[PDB]
Amino acid sequence: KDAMKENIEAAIAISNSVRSSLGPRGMDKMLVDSLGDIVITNDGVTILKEMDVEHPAAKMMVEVSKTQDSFVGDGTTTAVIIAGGLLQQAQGLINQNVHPTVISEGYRMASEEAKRVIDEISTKIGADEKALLLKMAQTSLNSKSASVAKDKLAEISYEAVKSVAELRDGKYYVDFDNIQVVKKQGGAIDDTQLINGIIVDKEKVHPGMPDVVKDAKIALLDAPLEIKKPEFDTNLRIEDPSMIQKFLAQEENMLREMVDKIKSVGANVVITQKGIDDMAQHYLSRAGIYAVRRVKKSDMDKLAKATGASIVSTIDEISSSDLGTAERVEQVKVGEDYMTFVTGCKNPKAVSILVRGETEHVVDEMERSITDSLHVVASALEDGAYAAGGGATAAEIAFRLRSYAQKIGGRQQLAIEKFADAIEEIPRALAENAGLDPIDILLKLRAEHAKGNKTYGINVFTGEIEDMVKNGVIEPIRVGKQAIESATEAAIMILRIDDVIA
Amino acid sequence: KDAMKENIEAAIAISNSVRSSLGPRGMDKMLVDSLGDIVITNDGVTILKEMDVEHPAAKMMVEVSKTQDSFVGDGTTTAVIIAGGLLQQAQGLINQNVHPTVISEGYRMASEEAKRVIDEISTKIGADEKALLLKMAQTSLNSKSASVAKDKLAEISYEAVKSVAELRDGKYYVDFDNIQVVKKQGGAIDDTQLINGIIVDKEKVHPGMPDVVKDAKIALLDAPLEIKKPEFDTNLRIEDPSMIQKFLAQEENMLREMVDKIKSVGANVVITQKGIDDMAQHYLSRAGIYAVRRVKKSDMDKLAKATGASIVSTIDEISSSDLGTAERVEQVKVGEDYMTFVTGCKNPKAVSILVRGETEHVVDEMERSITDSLHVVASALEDGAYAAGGGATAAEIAFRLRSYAQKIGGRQQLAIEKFADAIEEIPRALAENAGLDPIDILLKLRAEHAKGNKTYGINVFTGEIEDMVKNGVIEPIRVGKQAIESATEAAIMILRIDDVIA
Amino acid sequence: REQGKNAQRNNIEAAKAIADAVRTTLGPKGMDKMLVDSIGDIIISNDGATILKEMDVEHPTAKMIVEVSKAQDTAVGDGTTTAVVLSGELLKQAETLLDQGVHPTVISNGYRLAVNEARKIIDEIAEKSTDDATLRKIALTALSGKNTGLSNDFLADLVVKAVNAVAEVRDGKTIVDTANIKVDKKNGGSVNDTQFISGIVIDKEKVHSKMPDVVKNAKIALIDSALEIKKTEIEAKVQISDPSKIQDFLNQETNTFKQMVEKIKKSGANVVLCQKGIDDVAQHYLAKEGIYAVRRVKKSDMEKLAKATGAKIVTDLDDLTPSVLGEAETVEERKIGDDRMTFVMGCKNPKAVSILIRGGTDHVVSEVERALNDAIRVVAITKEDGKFLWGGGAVEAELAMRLAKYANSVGGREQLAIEAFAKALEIIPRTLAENAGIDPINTLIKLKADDEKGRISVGVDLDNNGVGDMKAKGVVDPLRVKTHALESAVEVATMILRIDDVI
Amino acid sequence: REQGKNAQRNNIEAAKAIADAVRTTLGPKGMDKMLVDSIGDIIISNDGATILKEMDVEHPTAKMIVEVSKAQDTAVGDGTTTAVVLSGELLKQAETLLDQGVHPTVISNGYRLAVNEARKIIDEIAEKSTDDATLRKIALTALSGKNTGLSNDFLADLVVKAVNAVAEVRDGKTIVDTANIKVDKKNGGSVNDTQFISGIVIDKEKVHSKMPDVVKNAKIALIDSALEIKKTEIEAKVQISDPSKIQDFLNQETNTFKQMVEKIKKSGANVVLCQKGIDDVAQHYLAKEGIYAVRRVKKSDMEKLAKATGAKIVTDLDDLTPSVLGEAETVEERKIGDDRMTFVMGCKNPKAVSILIRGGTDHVVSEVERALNDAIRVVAITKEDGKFLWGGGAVEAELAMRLAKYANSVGGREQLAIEAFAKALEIIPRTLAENAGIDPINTLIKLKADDEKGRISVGVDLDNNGVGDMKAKGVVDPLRVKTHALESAVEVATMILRIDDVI
Repeated sequence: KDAMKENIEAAIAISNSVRSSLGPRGMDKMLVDSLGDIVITNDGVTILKEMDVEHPAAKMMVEVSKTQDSFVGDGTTTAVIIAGGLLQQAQGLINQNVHPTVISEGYRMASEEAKRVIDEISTKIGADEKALLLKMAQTSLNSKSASVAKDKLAEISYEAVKSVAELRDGKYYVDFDNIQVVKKQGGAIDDTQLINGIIVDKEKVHPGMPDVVKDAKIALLDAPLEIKKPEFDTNLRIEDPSMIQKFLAQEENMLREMVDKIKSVGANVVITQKGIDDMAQHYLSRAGIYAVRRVKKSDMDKLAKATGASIVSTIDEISSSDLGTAERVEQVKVGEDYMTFVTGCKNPKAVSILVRGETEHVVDEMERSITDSLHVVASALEDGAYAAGGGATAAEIAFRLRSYAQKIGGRQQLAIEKFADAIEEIPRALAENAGLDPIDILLKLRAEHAKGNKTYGINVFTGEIEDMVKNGVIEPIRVGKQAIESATEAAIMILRIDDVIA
Repeated sequence: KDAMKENIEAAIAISNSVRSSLGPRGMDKMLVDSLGDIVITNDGVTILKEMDVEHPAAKMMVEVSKTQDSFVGDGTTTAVIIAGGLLQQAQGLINQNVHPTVISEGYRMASEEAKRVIDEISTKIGADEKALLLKMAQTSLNSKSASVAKDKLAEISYEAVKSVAELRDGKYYVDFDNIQVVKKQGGAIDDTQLINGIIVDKEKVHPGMPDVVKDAKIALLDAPLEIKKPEFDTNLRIEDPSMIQKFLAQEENMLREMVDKIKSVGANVVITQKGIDDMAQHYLSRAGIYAVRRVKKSDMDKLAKATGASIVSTIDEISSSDLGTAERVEQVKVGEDYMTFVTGCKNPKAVSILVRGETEHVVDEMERSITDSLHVVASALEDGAYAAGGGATAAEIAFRLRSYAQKIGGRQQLAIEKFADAIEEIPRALAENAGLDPIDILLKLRAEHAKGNKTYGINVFTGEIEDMVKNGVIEPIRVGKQAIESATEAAIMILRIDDVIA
Repeated sequence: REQGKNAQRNNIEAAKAIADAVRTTLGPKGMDKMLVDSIGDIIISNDGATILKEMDVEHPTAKMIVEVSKAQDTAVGDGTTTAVVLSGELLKQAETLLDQGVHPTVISNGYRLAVNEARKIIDEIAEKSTDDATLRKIALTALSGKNTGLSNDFLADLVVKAVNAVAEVRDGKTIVDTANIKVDKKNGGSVNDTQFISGIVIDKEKVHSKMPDVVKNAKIALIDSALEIKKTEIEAKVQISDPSKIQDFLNQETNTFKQMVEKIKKSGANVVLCQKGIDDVAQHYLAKEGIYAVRRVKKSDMEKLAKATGAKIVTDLDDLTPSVLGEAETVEERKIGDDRMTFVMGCKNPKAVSILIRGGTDHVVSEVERALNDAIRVVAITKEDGKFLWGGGAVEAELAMRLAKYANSVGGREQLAIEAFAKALEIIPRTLAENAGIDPINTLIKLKADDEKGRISVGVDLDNNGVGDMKAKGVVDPLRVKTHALESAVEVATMILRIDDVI
Repeated sequence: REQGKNAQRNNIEAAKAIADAVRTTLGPKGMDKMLVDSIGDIIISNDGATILKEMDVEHPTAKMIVEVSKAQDTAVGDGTTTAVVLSGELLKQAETLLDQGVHPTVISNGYRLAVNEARKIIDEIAEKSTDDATLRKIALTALSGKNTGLSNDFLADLVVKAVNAVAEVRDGKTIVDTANIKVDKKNGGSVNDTQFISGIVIDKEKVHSKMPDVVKNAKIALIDSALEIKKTEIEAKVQISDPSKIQDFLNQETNTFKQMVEKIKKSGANVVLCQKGIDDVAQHYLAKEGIYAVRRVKKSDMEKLAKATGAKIVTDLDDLTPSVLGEAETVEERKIGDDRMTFVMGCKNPKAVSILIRGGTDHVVSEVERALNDAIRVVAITKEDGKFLWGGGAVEAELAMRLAKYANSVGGREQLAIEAFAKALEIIPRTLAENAGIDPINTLIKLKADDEKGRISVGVDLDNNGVGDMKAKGVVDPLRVKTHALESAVEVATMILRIDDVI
């Protein structure tokens, strides 16, 4: 009765704090934390992970609705919007004494039928690959503040994914450890570029190291370049003043040797996750080796893949088989900062995107936006099919559930019709957001789909129901399946709970 | 947006605090005030007038929903239930951006069409008068704690109204100043009786007055029996000790005279709204006059009608034309108390009901219940027609609005369909209250009415959809028209308000 | 505000609590309750109506049960404790049915079916008799668990005696106005000192010492007004310009009082009972003339005296004619305890008697009076109805057995409610067992058997320690009080059972 | 948390407030702001980036505008105040459109269309020239509203001179690393006392008195490590059992320091600049051997010196070969103000110079340095780009006129946004009018006419009291700073305009 009334309202509240961010006329959110950190975004996954939800129902709505399985396009915002719809509609049905178990069965079924409608009405990507994917990446950027440069960023998203995509069983596989995305402020959004190689935001460890090394043999380490102290308690016992010299000599010699090993195997560059002793820095420098230290592990993993190096933890046991390869490693100044560009890698399916923005908070959102585009085109390439956006595919599913409901008659049917009304939350949000009339757009939308117009959607620019694929507003088939998947699980979880206790 | 969200929720709250009291399986409410006064009732007019509503929206819901025009049967509880429905449904439509003005037009129209459906489907009372009205009065008592004695109380309600009903233009007119309802504890509910006359809960003013006077000539006064003091400042100036006697004599003589006038005109009984001086009480007593004082004005008005007396304020100018008539006036002990029964009145269309109950709070509710029955049968007799109860007539109206909506297509149509769903709040309440399944009863109810079963309703005893008139559950046509009238005005008023300011 | 289950379980709990407060007053072995306030103070009673009327009940639902103390038809003797205890049990037994899923209304319908049947069964089984002996058994039973001492048989006899003295026959039926029996008390000790007077006893002394201590063949004047100087209604001011006038004015007053007394003497009255005050000068001349006067007499007494002596209560002395005078053989003042009271005896109307209760402690004479009054009521009712019932839980046991069977002849849901009502009736025999200190569970087992073997009169016997024949022990209950105790209980239990929300 | 209108009107209000905080710093007649903290204390600047970086901004939306102080491409000279003031105006002008019913996104689209056009128009109208004379005009303009005195022409010349000294040509293009220009300050009064040194100036004195005051034909050793006694990594403890050993141990230390110095001498170095400390015994022997040493030299200086002298920064003295030594004609210590600084001159690499600023007050030498640094940046940028723009609001006025027309060639909603962007640009010429104390409204009227008559170079002239030709007065703005000030403003205004809820 009440535990439910409350849980449901807490949940719907989350649904509405995200609703206005859906689509081409969607707005962003500014989220300020207790520590004062600020995040301004349109990304529904960031908004949710950010907002401080207290109510346990809200925490669950957030967790389950997260579309966790993948964060492609606006799957999470769409999931959340539908969960709120499904929940709000369940409220009504419960007011009529429909047992929450019927409702959960109905939702479960309608959910299954809906995934089916999508597979059915979907469309395989054909000889149109390049044009389709571009249109997809633009649709995505269209929702973001990155729209401003959607055509250039879309090209970058396409080029990058296409470069790292493996066409295996006649199928495509895209490994993101081949795409390095780095952000640097102090440039316009247009200055964003695709570099064929791996950029690492770090500079040479010592001023005397070279700024460029052609045909680099890269040593990737995971251990620090320092003296090793025994594990058992150890003490030097000096009784002869003369040994004091011999001892310090032995230490410096240990470091000099470590460098000799790395260099003896042909290493040209040394990139470590850990530290490099000041004296070791001297030696590498003197040997003319370009070294960078305290590198990000994620950066290490990407360098290994592109250069074909193996990350070594036992310098002593290092060998040439372990060395990576690249046509050139060079320090370049990107704005204020100095970065290291490893170009012409052994593995050519290795790329980087240098995201620019004038301001910190601008460049942050640009990277968020570009990482979205990459996942959109990559999942479309992988799935092989696409569905029309603009609320077209949702209006269709809604249309096709109202039929199926009458086939699966009974009380289940009420839950199934309610599930259809909920899916219509998408076209409503889109209309509401663009400044159109929901109740008006909805009626026309239903008409077109009844008359078999599968791809008909909401053109928020003209404010007219048109062909979404013709106009290019299309999305990966995956976004819709997951969103309806996450949405129904989130709603069923709250629907089954009749009490909250500590 | 919010002022509305809040106003609507305040309103619906009132709707639900009354919902469980509707019908044969309805419960009562205990209302305790700040002064500690307690009222336990089923009467929706008393509940509303009683509950301490703070929110201005709630105060209006209460005022407008009050079905003020008449308090016949459960018109107010029904009105309130429908207003909450209409409001709750409007909430949804507004979530879809339907302008509150469309909704108000739609409600206004559907309201009109609904009154029409009722006139249409109603049924004139024919040669079946007695049996119909009895069945009506029982249906009413069925909701109350008076059910316990519904057959006896129904007979009393029928006999009483029939006695005072004037068949004018072939039509019936019932004047309630001919029905005196009085309550006295210390007897079972079965001890309730109909007395042919006017009972007044008062006893003779002086112990020496007669307990009975046959063929009474009743003097009805509105002035007190006391000495009249001039308007201008007045002082007796006594300079002779002998005048002291002559003065007091003159005063007593003034009172003795007042009594002589009343008695000279033939008066036998003297009933006053005001007071009677102790010496006047002596004189009346000595003249063998039965006098009662400080009588209720309402009681005065009823005595005038039944005896044909005129209420006099100028004793000096009293005349025999002013005297009322009755075959006998007598003091009788009713339980603990002594009452005055004026029997065999000049006007024979004058009746009384002595309501009994063991306890005070029991007898209170019995009178409330009986006053309801009287108004039910009286308004049926006056209107000349009746409509089936059990949610039959509401399920019909709902059925017939869903048609009419499609005729008056457009956005108005959505408001009209929502109005139909709201009317269905009645059968839902009834089902919910009896322990039946709402969603199940509703579906069967719609079926029967679709298949033309106008009089089909909810038999809460068997839990089956049957013919409500056959089973006898019927109500005056007036209850439904007013309830839908009050209900739509209450909802339109809240729907138009977009801000509340001090 | 409370809704649904919370509202109902709560209401039932409240009803049960107040029933517990009076429970132990039931029967021959009833206990007393001491009720203490702020100013007036302590009240010690066994009377259930008194206890409840005085109790400081807070809860609304409890304020409703307490209302039974005012239903004049029930609130006499154990009628009050019976109705309250039964409402409590009816609500308690209902709680079980509500738990199972039974609707409060069908439960209310069951109780209505049950009580209507019971009301029939008791008129069926009611024992007829107008036998003075049975009347005495009614009183003895009514005086059972009170702190009256051993004088009960003596009191019981007074009651029957008083009742039979004022009892009159209208068209074939005996009507007894208890208002004709004047009961009063005086702290003198003994109880056996209670007297039965054939006349009206008045707690008032003669106004003046020189007035006779006893008047024989009295022509009694009942007067409404004060025998004092009356001022006009319209303001009056006296203006004296002649020093000589002052005396005259002072004399008109004296002469005024002299005339008052002359008027009284002229009517032949030799006794004057005034409802108001009497000036000292008037007292002077009344005593001078030999008239016995009492002043500030209660209106209640004025009325009883007009009833007993045939006197007309007169306000204007000019209407004091020999026609309005009452008669009595003797009007005598005599000292009772520490006070001096006036005794008006041998009244014109024989249907008026008084009972002057004695007993000492004060707090005992009060309950004894409280007792004698109930006793008078019950004996009066029975005198009229001519029918009675067996006591000690005998009636309830019969009812519980029959309704248990009648339930079977009824439909499902209602049947449950009627079996619940049948169980509820056992709360009476059980309460008597518990109070006497005997085993409740086994007394009921025995009681059930005997009434089922057809032993209608077997109730709970303290002596036999368990059950026993009430017919032999003479424990009898009036009918009217029984039926109304059942009816009150049902009406009130239904009122409360129907509430699902308290705001 | 705030939603919708409340969230937006609020954000706009915030942006405007922070713009107001820097507004008056714009131009030749700019005012200063005094920023005071808790411990460090007072800062007085006209620099907008400094003011914002220091400001204690509370509001999130204001923290976002303040971020422009960090966009290295904008935060030079008036670039910061221009970007902030413009964001404020873009948000202010938007508020009107939001009020009419225009969607924040089409407003954002309008601004994007507008700024892209403007960026085109300015490259179109940009004036080319690598003329040292224009460079001087860039600096003079950059130093305009600062508390530098009248020495500006003298400073401007130093700037161009320094810039042209380190400027180098890569493949056909001139690249100028400003990091090769070492700017430092010393409180000695005068300002005209600022010197241009062909070498690296180091705020460090020679470690030991007996060391030469000047070294000619210097072979400079740059050393990373401390010339101190080093303890082993693995703990070491010395145990003496022979009283005689104590001396020996004390001597090994001395000999250790002696060898350090021997190694240094062996390489031919005669100057030692150490980034760390030098033990007193080492200082002893260094002075004894005639080597000039400085210690605890900043890494920044170590790096500039390695750059200028060709020396390799060495950590292990055993790798101190003549190959890693740098060269300079003279290394001399000379007293500047109250301090003694080391001057490394005639370095192997000529592309390294220093500017030793003087000026007294301390709080003036700081801003003057703050000034000279911006001036150096702007002159450096222009040296590279070879293009510039007319100052005094001339550029904005042209842009405002053109975009006002370009708006017409655009669709409804966007057109509105583009007319709003055109109005926003006028906030610059108006701010210069207001600051100079002249009538804003009339200056704009005049400015518009002249630029429309084709007078591209007409900006706001304080002298002519209104508008005037900037071409003649020589007020020129670098291009890069303009385009980025517009771009920053647009990107940030859009970020903020898009928020409809702050949680």
